[PDB]
Amino acid sequence: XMKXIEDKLXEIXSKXYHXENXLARIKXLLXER
Amino acid sequence: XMKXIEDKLXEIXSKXYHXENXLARIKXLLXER
Amino acid sequence: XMKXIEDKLXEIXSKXYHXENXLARIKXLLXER
Amino acid sequence: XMKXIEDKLXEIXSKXYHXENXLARIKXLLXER
Repeated sequence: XMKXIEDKLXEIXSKXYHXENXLARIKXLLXER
Repeated sequence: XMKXIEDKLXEIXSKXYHXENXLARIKXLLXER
Repeated sequence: XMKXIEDKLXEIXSKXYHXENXLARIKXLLXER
Repeated sequence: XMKXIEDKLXEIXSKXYHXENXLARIKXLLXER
């Protein structure tokens, strides 16, 4: 239930790291700080 | 309701695959492991 | 409250379109189907 | 609890800015409006 939802919201806030590592991919393609 | 929210959180954790396939796009542009 | 959360989960499932339009950016950089 | 979830959904709708700034990276690689 409640603590299912909050601990999926755990996973998403891992996928929004995997967002950071998107950018750090893009900043590879750019060599940008 | 509760089980609406948990099964949107189903969809998001599909969109955060569609994140994986972003990266696997970027790693196309880079030919990187 | 409940119907705050479900209608943020509205917004996210708009941001995960704005994911589609990431890819359709990347597929610009690639000219890929 | 409820107001934990709504204020993670705060963070996500920050990560879906950090989506905008993905695109504004991609539009760097493209020089596109």
